[PDB]
Amino acid sequence: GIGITEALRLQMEVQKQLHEQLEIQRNLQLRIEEQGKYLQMMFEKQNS
Amino acid sequence: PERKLTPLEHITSLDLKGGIGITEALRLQMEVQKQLHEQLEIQRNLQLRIEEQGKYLQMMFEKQN
Amino acid sequence: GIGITEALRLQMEVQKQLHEQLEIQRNLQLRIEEQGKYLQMMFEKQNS
Amino acid sequence: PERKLTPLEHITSLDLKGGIGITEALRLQMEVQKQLHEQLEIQRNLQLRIEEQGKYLQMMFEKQN
Ligand SMILES: [Mg+2]
Ligand SMILES: [Mg+2]
Repeated sequence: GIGITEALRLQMEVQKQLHEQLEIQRNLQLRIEEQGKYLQMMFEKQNS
Repeated sequence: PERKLTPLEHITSLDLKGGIGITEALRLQMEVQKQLHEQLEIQRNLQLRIEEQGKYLQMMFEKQN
Repeated sequence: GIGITEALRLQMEVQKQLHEQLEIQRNLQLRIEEQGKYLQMMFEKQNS
Repeated sequence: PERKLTPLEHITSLDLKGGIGITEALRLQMEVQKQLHEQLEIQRNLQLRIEEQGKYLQMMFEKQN
């Protein structure tokens, strides 16, 4: 079995990977939004 | 995958030559934006739940001491 | 403080929300890929 | 956000009238695909780490019994 020391180490790694996923999602969402901006601009070009 | 794509979300060359690829792409964008918001909701939940599990582990590390 | 019973309940909810995020990512990636397919088709139209 | 977008990832109306909006969108696609793969790597890691924390909690629930 695992001890309390490794359990607390796993807990710290979980929280840091969670925050890490959060930061990747922000950067991902920033890029998806710019894809959307491009798509909206293309759509309006074809209606001008 | 789990939910596979409907004809309204599948973009074919037939769609492009009809000029509806752009609007289907904008539909995909709407769905992706909502899913991203849902995943944002869940990690906030996960962060909160993990932190509560963390305080349980901490208080029992100090009952040794 | 929280008890062992709620700690184990939190653990189950964490794993189920994790799997839940995984399923949302698959569906998200499926849709991003189709956006990419559209973009690749548009790019090749402008080079034909 | 954290990493803001470079001019190579920012899509302006100036880019569209130069006909490079499509290639910048394809650049954004490449970056998004890599980030999605990274987030996939991390949840596998998170699932494995959470499960190991789970077996510690289970074995201590049964040391009561
Ligand atoms: Mg279609
Ligand atoms: Mg640019």
